[PDB]
Amino acid sequence: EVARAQAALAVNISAARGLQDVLRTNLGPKGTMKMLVSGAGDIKLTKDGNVLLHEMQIQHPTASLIAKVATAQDDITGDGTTSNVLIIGELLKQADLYISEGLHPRIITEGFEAAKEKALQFLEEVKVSREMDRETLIDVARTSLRTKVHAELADVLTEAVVDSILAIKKQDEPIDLFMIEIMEMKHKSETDTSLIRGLVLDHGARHPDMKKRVEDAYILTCNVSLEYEKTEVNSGFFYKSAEEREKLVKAERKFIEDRVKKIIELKRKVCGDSDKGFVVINQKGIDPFSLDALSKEGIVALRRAKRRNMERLTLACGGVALNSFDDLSPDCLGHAGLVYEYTLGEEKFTFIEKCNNPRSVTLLIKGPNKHTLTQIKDAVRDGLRAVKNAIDDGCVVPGAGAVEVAMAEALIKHKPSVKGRAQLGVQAFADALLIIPKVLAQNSGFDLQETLVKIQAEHSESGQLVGVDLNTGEPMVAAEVGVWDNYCVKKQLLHSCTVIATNILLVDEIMRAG
Amino acid sequence: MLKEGAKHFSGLEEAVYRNIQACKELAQTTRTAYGPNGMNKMVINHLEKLFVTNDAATILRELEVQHPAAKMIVMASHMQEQEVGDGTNFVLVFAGALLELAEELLRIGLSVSEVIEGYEIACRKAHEILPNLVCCSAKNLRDIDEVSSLLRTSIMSKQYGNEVFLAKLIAQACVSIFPDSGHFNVDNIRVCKILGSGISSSSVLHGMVFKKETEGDVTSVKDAKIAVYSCPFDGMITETKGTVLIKTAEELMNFSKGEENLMDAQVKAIADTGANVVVTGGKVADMALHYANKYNIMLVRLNSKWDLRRLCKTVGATALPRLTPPVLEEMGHCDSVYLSEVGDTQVVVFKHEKEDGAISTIVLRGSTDNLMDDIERAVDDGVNTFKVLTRDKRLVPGGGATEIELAKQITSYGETCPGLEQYAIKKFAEAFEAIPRALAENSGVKANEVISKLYAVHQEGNKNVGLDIEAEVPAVKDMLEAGILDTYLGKYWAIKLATNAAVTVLRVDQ
Amino acid sequence: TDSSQGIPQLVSNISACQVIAEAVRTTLGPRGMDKLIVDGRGKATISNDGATILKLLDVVHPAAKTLVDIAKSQDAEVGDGTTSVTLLAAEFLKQVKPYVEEGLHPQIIIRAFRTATQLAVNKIKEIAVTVKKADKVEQRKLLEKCAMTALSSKLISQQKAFFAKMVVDAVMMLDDLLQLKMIGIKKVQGGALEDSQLVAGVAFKKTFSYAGFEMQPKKYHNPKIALLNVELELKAEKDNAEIRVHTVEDYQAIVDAEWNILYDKLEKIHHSGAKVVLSKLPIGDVATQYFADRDMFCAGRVPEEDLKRTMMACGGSIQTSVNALSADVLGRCQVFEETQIGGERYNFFTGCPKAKTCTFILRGGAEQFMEETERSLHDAIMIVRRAIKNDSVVAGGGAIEMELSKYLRDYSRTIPGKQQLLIGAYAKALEIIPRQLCDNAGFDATNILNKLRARHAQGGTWYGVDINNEDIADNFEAFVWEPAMVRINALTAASEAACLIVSVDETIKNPR
Repeated sequence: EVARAQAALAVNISAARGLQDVLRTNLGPKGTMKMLVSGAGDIKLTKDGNVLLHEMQIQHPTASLIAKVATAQDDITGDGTTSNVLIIGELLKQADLYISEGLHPRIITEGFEAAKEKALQFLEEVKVSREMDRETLIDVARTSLRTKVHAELADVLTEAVVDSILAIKKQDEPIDLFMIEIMEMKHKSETDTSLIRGLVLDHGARHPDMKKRVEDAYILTCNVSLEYEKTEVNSGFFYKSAEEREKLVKAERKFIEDRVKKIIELKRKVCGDSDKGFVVINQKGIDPFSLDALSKEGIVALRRAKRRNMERLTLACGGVALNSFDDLSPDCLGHAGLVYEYTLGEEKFTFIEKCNNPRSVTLLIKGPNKHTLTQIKDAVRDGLRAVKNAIDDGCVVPGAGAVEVAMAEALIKHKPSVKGRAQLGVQAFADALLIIPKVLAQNSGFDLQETLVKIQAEHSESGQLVGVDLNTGEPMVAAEVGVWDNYCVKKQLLHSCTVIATNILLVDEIMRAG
Repeated sequence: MLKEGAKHFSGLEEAVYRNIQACKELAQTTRTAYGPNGMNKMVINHLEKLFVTNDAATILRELEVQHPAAKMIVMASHMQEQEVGDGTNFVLVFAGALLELAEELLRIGLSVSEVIEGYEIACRKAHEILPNLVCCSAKNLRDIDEVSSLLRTSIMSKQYGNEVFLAKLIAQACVSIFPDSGHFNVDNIRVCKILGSGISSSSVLHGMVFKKETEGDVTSVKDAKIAVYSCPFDGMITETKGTVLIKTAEELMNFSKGEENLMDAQVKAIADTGANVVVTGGKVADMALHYANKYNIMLVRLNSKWDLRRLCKTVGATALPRLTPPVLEEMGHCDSVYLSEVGDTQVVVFKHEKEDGAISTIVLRGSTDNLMDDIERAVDDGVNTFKVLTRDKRLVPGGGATEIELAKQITSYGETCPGLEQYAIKKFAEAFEAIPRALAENSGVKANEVISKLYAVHQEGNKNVGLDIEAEVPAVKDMLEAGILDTYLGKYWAIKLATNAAVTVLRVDQ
Repeated sequence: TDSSQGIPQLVSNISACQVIAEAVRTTLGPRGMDKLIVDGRGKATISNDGATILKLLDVVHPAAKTLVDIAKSQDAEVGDGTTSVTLLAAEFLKQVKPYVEEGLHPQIIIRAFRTATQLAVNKIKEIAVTVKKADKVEQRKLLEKCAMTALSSKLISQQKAFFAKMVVDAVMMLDDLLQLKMIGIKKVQGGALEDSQLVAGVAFKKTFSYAGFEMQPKKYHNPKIALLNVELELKAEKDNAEIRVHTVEDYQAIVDAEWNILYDKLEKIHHSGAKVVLSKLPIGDVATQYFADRDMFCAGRVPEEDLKRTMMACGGSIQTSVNALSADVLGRCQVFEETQIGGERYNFFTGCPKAKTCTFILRGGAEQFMEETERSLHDAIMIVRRAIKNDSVVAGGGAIEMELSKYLRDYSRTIPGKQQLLIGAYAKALEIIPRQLCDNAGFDATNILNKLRARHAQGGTWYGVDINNEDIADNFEAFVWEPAMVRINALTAASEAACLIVSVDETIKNPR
């Protein structure tokens, strides 16, 4: 029961070939949005290449392999994963023509090795230094978001993404791994995305309007319960006699009473005036009784907040997370410069913003709570990973398949290693790249050959990375428009494509396994 | 496929052809709908009754489709259902019509992505010329004729036989308690079916209507706050039975004595706490009744699920299971509690007088509950069209009289712009033409005649057609001056959401 | 979840209607062609009007269900003409069915059904003759000639006049309903069929003979009636049971102690005032001992419905306990007489203080004579009762329907386009009901229909088909007199039922 030799290579090429179709209509902004109901029956709206592979049901070994390598690329850049598949497919196609005439797989592979070294050095030549200014971050931000959503909604998400990265310089990280808290708001339109500097809280107080503007906020984030009702428990289960359970109910309620009292003593010790407020965020309930008492003192107490809110507060605010209340100095408690409560939709979200010592920004996406609000979540996700790269590298090139024609031109002309063995894979490598620009033209409705001869000639005359204006599907200078690509995007399509190709190319048997 | 992975049910041939043909079938239930019609669609679902509707929301939710393209638009229709009333049908026919026109473009050699682009453009130009099609508007909301003209269009879309009485009735019974300028409530107005009597015998009552009969004495106090309990009586003690009758004779004595003394305490706790109207969804025993006569509490025999639901939303109530005495926490905003018979059946009447959080009820009287379910669609859309949150609602010509106007402007505009975009812009004109086609089909004559003769009269902003004989042959009727008007906001969200829905679904191929 | 749509889908819905319209096709008189409908519960079923059985059917179409529902609406209001509504609605749609193919799919249809229905009702009401009860007639003699109309059809000879004048007397006295429910007619075996008896009050068909049934009294002049939905017998309270044995007296004691409990039950109600005990549950052999010896009357095994009539008329009330209960749960009469007529013992309660049941007692002494009398007297009581309520009376026989069909033929000329076609189907549909009367009388139905139109174009009279004589002639001058109002209801219900089905042609079903 075996597919050997020609039969083994045949299976891989056929699969790559059907797949390629799908993920070209995800490529750049001119690609098309996709939904799954084929993954589980429920309604997902997604426009990323890696993600779409996970959501579906993949049984084919070649599709699965491409999805695995995809996973690594998706973490680092989150862009170019729409591209990964396209370059793989064509790369195989080239190989196939030669094999069918009469060619060995191994000579193909050698010329891939030669191909890869030259191609990577080309990145280094051609790279253009950029600043680290806002303007330059706007253009990595806008083009990457433009991939993953529309042009209309993408321009709104552009603002939110860029201010966050500027704030992350202040912490002096050269990376991003915080300021990625995505919080959702309840709304009747999605054409707003708001930036909130500090944190946002899922639920607020159950009693409205305690003091919904806090001038001077001293945040105690706690998580012990100040509500546990009147239920008869013992160790949290029923016991044989009524009375034994009851005795514990008294002491438990009594414990809660003293902890609510510590909020009353804490306000004098830290505050002392109502010229200052006091913030409580409890991830567990608080009695309706306890809120009225706190409220008149000029304390806002929040109930039913999450564990994710708590960890974030402790970083940004400089707060603490304690399993007790007690009488604590303001030295221990974090401070936020401002607190405001903004009610919109059917759920009201207390904002705790202008934190001192931040390290977390929240990008607050408004939306109707459809799959569209999940669509801007995953657009925004990979737009953060994009502008992260700009901070990583120093150099960002103009894209839109500008880079890729330039690199292909460099290979066709000379042998990179000066041997004929290398040369057979090298042709194959160069034409594989050309898929990315030509196909933006194809989506739009502009013949593919016409853009290749033009785009390539204008490189030769100038020394400009001339690109594609997506909408016409005709060439234009990708630099001015803002269609740009990071060093990391064009590096990671190159590495993934080579490694994945050479293990499928070098099959000679596929034999089933339990 | 070529793959034993990468699952799709759409894509290639099936995106282009199969998706469109499916949208077309959903939207066939709205090419018999929207404005003048005599269509009725019966749908069953094992609800122990027949459900008659000419509303898109109930048709759509019933009907399940296994494709994302057809399934996605149902959500857009619901969205327009929340923000506004009638025009729900118009949202689905538009998206569905545009998609039929789209597939023809794909055939010729035009690409998907420019066509997608040209709709966003056409939608923006159509909205921009839309507040310039205002021809009439309200200024007073306490005046019954200016409100009723608006209402009328919602009702019309249902049946063309019940337009006159109802459109007057809702405005008479008030949906003008709120200022409707920042704030409006629609769960503090319900449509309450009273079985019995004719549907021209449908009446005005102010504040909460519950069908269930009143027992005991009736209150008229202003200390009457509502307490709601799903089941506060079931017998305070349940029997076990050992002689398979009772367990047994001396014990039966005690089971009754303990019920009567526990119910005394429970019903006296209600009396004391300031709850002087108790809603019982349980069972009124003699013992329970005997107590409530002494304390002076209006007693509501029974409730069903539907009756409990309206108490929890309006009151700020909870419906607690009970057999151990409780106290107030349901509270209420209702002072007065009166008693008045509607339908010759004893009905419990709640009222208080205020603007915000104030209550009203469009209450109906009907031969059967089926006849009342359709009427209800007309009425609930008539409350949801009221919501605009202004007092100048900027009324634009209802009934599909705007549609031809939009179509003429858009086709000319298309010519001016170059490239592939324009063809989508032209198609965008002919999607509006869907509405004049459906009115023609019920009217009894072909499409060619109506669209041409509306175009012939040029810019009018009144022209639309009915079910009549006037609606057929000269194909000219005045639906500006018949007082057929709809709101600017209702047409806005209808066109907006529909263009957004048509673009996302045309993109799919997975 | 199923969805079906189309012009062939519309055609489906109508086709279903025809099937139910066939079930009820003819039942106007006593001819047609029946098949006994025996259920899967092991019950055999027939009725006297074919709409009854039709109600029981569960239709798997919602469109067909509408036509079921209008049956239920007619039956509750008038109690007659229920059949008629099915036939008109279905038939209207039948001649429309091939018109849909041609182009009559559009919703315009609903508008046409309203114009035809609104004119037609008005023409009945105007043509109908409004006649007092004191015009030049007794109230009983107007309703005598109307009650005859049912009686002549089947199948009772010359006694029909006599029975008619009798059957009226019960209805006037009660009148306040349009249903026969509070009247009824009770068959009695044996006795004269050359006279029958009108009894004011209630009666019982049969009480079974028990041990000392003739040793109980049969006559009272102030009978006070205990209505019991309970029983005492050997299996309701025991009279056999285990005891300890060590002396003979133990055995005596147990049977003795049991006989006491059963004796308590009659005594407690007798001391309130009772002397008449009426029960629909059985009374045994041990039970009847105490009664026979006390010289207090007992009755067991009398119909459940009949016991419930006894409550209304005598002002008695239901019990569930016969121990220690008031005397205000009792009713009275002034006359209790027991006369055995034929093979069955007959209890007559009459002299009733508020007299909210009066009922005709029909004595024949067969099964053959009596079921056909009862069948005719059921519909007699319907005609006379409804003649008090609407005092406008028109010719029946389908004679007036033939005139509407004339009238509507005229109208179709000035009414335009797609609506005209709809009107021509209305007119053709009105002739179906009389066609079946022609099938019942025994004629060629199509030959006949045409002759009645001739005298609706040569005088506009009352010419229609008789089944009340089995001939063709004026029906007003044949005293086939039934209210205007049966016809008013049947038109409006038939249009209403119709418009719904032709409108639906898109059915969404869920087998969830």
